[PDB]
Amino acid sequence: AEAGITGTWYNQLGSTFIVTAGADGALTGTYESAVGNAESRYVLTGRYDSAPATDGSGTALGWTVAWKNNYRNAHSATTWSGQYVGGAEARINTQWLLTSGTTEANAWKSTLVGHDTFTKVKP
Amino acid sequence: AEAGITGTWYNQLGSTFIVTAGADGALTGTYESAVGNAESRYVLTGRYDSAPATDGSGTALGWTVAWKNNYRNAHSATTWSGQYVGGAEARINTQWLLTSGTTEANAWKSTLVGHDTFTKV
Amino acid sequence: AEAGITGTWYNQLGSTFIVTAGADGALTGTYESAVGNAESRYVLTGRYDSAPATDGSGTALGWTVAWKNNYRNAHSATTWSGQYVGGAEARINTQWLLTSGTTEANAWKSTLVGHDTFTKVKP
Amino acid sequence: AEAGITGTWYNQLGSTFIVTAGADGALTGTYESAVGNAESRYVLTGRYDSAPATDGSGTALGWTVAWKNNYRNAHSATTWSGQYVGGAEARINTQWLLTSGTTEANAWKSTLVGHDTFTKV
Ligand SMILES: O=C(O)CCCC[C@@H]1SC[C@@H]2NC(=O)N[C@@H]21
Ligand SMILES: O=C(O)CCCC[C@@H]1SC[C@@H]2NC(=O)N[C@@H]21
Ligand SMILES: O=C(O)CCCC[C@@H]1SC[C@@H]2NC(=O)N[C@@H]21
Ligand SMILES: O=C(O)CCCC[C@@H]1SC[C@@H]2NC(=O)N[C@@H]21
Repeated sequence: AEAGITGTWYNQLGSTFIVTAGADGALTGTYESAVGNAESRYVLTGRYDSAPATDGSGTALGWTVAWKNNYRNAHSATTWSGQYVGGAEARINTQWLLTSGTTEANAWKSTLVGHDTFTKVKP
Repeated sequence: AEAGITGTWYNQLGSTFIVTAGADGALTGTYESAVGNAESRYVLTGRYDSAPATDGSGTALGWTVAWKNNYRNAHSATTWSGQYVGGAEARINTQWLLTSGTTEANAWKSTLVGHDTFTKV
Repeated sequence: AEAGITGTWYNQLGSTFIVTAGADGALTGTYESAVGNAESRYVLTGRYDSAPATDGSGTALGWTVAWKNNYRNAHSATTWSGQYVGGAEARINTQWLLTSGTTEANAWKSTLVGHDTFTKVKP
Repeated sequence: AEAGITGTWYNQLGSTFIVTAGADGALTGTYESAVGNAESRYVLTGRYDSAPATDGSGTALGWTVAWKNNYRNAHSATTWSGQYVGGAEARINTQWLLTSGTTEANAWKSTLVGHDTFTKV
């Protein structure tokens, strides 16, 4: 649900995710990573599927971060795809793809794959 | 580097991707899939890394589509991560993750992975 | 190391992995899954990279299971790619790809991706 | 279904895959990669699901290569998961995972994902 998703979240690496979910299925915010060629905050945009099902199914969603801001430019972008599971201990479980810009010759090694679990800090 | 990302692209399944790239890294537009539990257009939002880097590399980017619109709601979302290579034949080469909302019991099989190549042809 | 890998392992879903690592970099055994279109044991074969590094790096390895035996035929195969981290609480952390045989038309939805963590039962 | 899997296949990077399929689901052979920290041949072992199923589907299979031989040891392993489609032009369409051994600190970036298509041409 938008209200359930809106908030501050942290994952197992110690990275920060601040997001706002709008009535139209939109997600906007900033992300701070604890690892990598990154520093300060980066803007993020995504979408969430606003009418889930009733039942004890998760809400599917996804968002993107291009790793460029006023301080660093890493020439990469990461996308996270997953589901939001609410309750008293709400979580967002995801799998992600991190693509770096390469020459055609090294494109075979341009994408890393992983998984992150986020915990909401409420309050 | 960045540049002719704006436009109408098509992939090997016959899907249509219409996007506008803003000067500060944002991507907005609509997507229509030729397959799956989907019909008509859906809203997409993403980001690209303008630099990009001299050693003729691609420009990294990504975007998301939540499969809900006024015709269907498939309770899923797809994210595409890849890079744009411009030139005579411009291409956007991606890998995607399609997650459906499931119950805990079925969470082990909630995500499909695949790859799509887009051209303006 | 071969001795460190050889044994019985279980993952978060409650599935069983029995393996033997040979001196030549080989892995052979049986796998029993707690979920899916599966029943009884299935044969597995894989390889492990025998001379890791000294250091506190993991040993990379991978194995495959075709889901066909005398009782069921699911027309699928799963491959697990990951690393073995030994110590007192040894673990094998992986990401997997499960491909089902399809017609050309539905090949776009033939592969599922996930991650499993295995814990060794010693003794 | 299964059948002409045995043989010498090549993918879009120019790598060579030589395999033998046994009648009870086993796959054995050698692999030579045209890219990366690798040279000469490496041992591979895998499995395929013989049934396969009537609705002209592919045969599911997978195999593993640990990148260590008498010339190099790259401390990594790759697994390919996909399906074989025979016929006039037979193809093995796969997605792979390449994991390198890292320390805990770098475990978040230990795995690359990609896709390869093999032909006997
Ligand atoms: O190094 C880069 O290219 C930019 C930083 C990438 C950080 C990644 S995104 C996935 C994983 N989850 C995190 O919170 N950080 C790393
Ligand atoms: O069935 C669904 O869940 C919604 C439609 C999904 C269509 C997918 S997204 C990845 C692949 N590329 C496309 O153009 N369409 C399919
Ligand atoms: O349903 C099938 O096609 C065969 C069973 C698949 C079981 C999978 S493999 C990955 C995940 N890990 C497990 O232990 N079980 C599921
Ligand atoms: O550099 C390494 O770690 C060892 C060589 C890896 C070569 C990879 S495996 C997937 C892709 N397909 C190939 O034919 N070669 C590359």
